[PDB]
Amino acid sequence: SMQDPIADMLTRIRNGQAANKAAVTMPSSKLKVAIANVLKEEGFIEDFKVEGDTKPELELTLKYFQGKAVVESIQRVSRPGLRIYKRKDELPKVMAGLGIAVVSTSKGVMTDRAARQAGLGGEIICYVA
Amino acid sequence: SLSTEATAKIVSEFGRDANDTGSTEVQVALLTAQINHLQGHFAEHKKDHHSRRGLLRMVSQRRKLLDYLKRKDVARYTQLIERLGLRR
Amino acid sequence: MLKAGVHFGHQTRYWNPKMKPFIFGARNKVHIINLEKTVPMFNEALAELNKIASRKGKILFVGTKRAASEAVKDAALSCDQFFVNHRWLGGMLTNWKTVRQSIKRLKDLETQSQDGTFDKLTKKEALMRTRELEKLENSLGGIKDMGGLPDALFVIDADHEHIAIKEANNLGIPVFAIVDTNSDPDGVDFVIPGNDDAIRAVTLYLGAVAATVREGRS
RNA sequence: GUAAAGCGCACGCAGGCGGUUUGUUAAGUCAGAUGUGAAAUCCCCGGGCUCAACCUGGGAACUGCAUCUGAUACUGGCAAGCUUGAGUCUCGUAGAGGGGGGUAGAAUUCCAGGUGUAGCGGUGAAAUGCGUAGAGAUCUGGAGGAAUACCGGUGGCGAAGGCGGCCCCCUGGACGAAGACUGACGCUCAGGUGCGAAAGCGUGGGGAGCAAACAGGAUUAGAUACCCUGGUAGUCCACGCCGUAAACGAUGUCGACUUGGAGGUUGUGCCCUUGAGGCGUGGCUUCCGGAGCUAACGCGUUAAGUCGACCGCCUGGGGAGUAC
Ligand SMILES: CN[C@@H]1[C@@H](O)[C@@H](O[C@@H]2[C@@H](O)[C@H](O[C@H]3O[C@H](CN)CC[C@H]3N)[C@@H](N)C[C@H]2N)OC[C@]1(C)O
Ligand SMILES: CN[C@@H]1[C@@H](O)[C@@H](O[C@@H]2[C@@H](O)[C@H](O[C@H]3O[C@H](CN)CC[C@H]3N)[C@@H](N)C[C@H]2N)OC[C@]1(C)O
Ligand SMILES: [Mg+2]
Ligand SMILES: [Mg+2]
Ligand SMILES: [Mg+2]
Ligand SMILES: [Mg+2]
Ligand SMILES: [Mg+2]
Ligand SMILES: [Mg+2]
Ligand SMILES: [Mg+2]
Ligand SMILES: [Mg+2]
Ligand SMILES: [Mg+2]
Repeated sequence: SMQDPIADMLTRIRNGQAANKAAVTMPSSKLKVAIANVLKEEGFIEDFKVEGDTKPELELTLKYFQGKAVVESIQRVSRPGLRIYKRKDELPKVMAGLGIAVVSTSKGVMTDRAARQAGLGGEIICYVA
Repeated sequence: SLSTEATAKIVSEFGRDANDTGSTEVQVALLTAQINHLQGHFAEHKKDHHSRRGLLRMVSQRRKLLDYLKRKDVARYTQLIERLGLRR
Repeated sequence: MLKAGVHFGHQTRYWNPKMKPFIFGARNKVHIINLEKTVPMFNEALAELNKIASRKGKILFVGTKRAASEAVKDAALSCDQFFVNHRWLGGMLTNWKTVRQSIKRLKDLETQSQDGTFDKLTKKEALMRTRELEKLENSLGGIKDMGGLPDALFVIDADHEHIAIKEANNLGIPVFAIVDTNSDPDGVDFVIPGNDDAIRAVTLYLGAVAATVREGRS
């Protein structure tokens, strides 16, 4: 069963990028949104909109540069049954910098680069390059 | 399965109100019925392993319910056991 | 839309999830081509032909299928273009070096038939070498005069002529083909969603592209 | 999946993992600081012996633990919900699903009598064998046990093993339809419990056909076989034991994503239903196959593709799944 909602969101994105799917939907949630946000603010998805009133959705549109998708590689990290918490000086550098590491800090869900400078650490989430 | 007459009947005696076959208490009771009633059948034949497999499921589920009831309301749980004389 | 309203979709329901994007809508046991999105491809594609066609653009028209065949000989020849409507030889594009040798053989053979150059040996040898030209011209003829790979390539259907396209893109040769439902667009770099056949559709674009090509020649 | 490796299959305690919202808490988590983490090593910068090895000043490091002060996204606790997960109720549908008891017809064999006469049976030929004490064939009647032709399928049910005449009784699951109901009660599961083809074992029944053993007859160089004539266990039944199999999809279970084509089975909705017809919307199931995966063969929305939760197992061949 859905023991890990995040993984689904992540997997759904890449599965689409390959199927050239315009966008993708799914049941939204606080975290799901936050993550999707950083994905847009960082340049991996055109935009996104959570539909549904009582039952929230998430119109997440996949972005594509040229003859290929923007998301070349995206995987989970701090998955359940095996969490991962790094220090303000442990934050990993995805794709030597050309990538991003979504980390949940005590100040919100930001990126490794951002969080690092801010001087705060947190729990990684994925390595969207 | 169980007889509609006996079904609705028991559904009311434990139903939190009028027509609510969803209530936990109801289920437990509804199950216990088919349970104590089926034993008679199982007392005979015995080798009806296939039908036995089902019986056990009702048991396990009943347990998973009674346990839940207690984990979310030690009150109803304790009282529920009474009218059903279960869990020793 | 004018002549456009004379071919629409085709191919019952075998289709291909790749053409789906260019497909209009299904009906009477068969989907139709979304001409509405085909119009842009109609011009845009040809707009790229006149360009390189400006300098004796080596435009190779491909169409082995029965219908197109008897047509390509005209339209594809009624301008500085090349036509191929008889069993696309294996490698006549990529294996030119070896294939051209065949063309030369065909050349001299013509000179023989030309004047008193074929009058040799009894009717035996005559017929022996005469029939040789026939077949040789059927395949090489429509390209005999081209001592160099084509600048472009316009094939009718991207299916029956699959071999042709495969070589082109392999050598880096822009291909323009009419892909419809049961066609594979991944190959051709210039999509032309239109009836793979249709006596009208075939001639329509054939002459249509011809002009846009002859015009580019200043 | 085929190289070593998915427990034969289920239920399930501990354990691991847990949909969604608000609040709350601040334990994990992150930040700061303070202790402490011996000196020496190591490392960086710099000194001293002619250099080097070596010696030395300072710092870094000692990624560890504890306390104090914060931060609150995420995980955890608590409070309150919610409904898509899971489950309940109502009405049906298809089914070789299971346990029990009946009962029908086809055939085999055997017994009894009629008719009838020199063969029958068998093989590649034969022979053993059965026949004038009358077989075989044919007919009539009776006894008995085992299994259900056709329907029957590229079909259905089941967790697995497996499950076929028909009728009844007891009983499990699955699926659909509208709604109504509980409110995460879930997923997996070491150990554990139960189910387990055939063969085998115990007691007691049964015993037609088939048939290890065994006995003849052939074959052959031999023939402790294949073939033939016989035939005991057993095969059948009841209750108990035994737990293995190429227990095989050689592919663990739950959930979510990912182009298509063709065929079967089963529920429901809607249609000029005028009809087979056609148009939807669920379950299960075959064949082909794209991307991708793979060492290849091939798998391919029922994955061996893309991912997550949990468990099981592999670590060269022989010795050995043997010894103890
Ligand atoms: C008469 N046809 C039946 C059909 O009605 C249906 O019936 C079976 C029935 O035959 C079974 O009974 C069978 O098995 C019993 C032991 N388990 C002993 C009696 C025997 N007939 C029942 N246990 C289950 C029904 N669904 O499935 C099997 C069948 C043979 O096709
Ligand atoms: C894609 N192949 C399909 C195969 O999957 C199957 O499809 C059935 C289809 O026949 C049924 O259709 C049935 O119900 C229709 C009204 N709803 C009328 C036709 C009837 N056969 C559908 N209800 C369910 C599909 N899975 O049978 C037909 C087919 C062409 O071979
Ligand atoms: Mg092997
Ligand atoms: Mg193996
Ligand atoms: Mg298995
Ligand atoms: Mg020290
Ligand atoms: Mg919390
Ligand atoms: Mg099944
Ligand atoms: Mg047995
Ligand atoms: Mg016995
Ligand atoms: Mg396949």
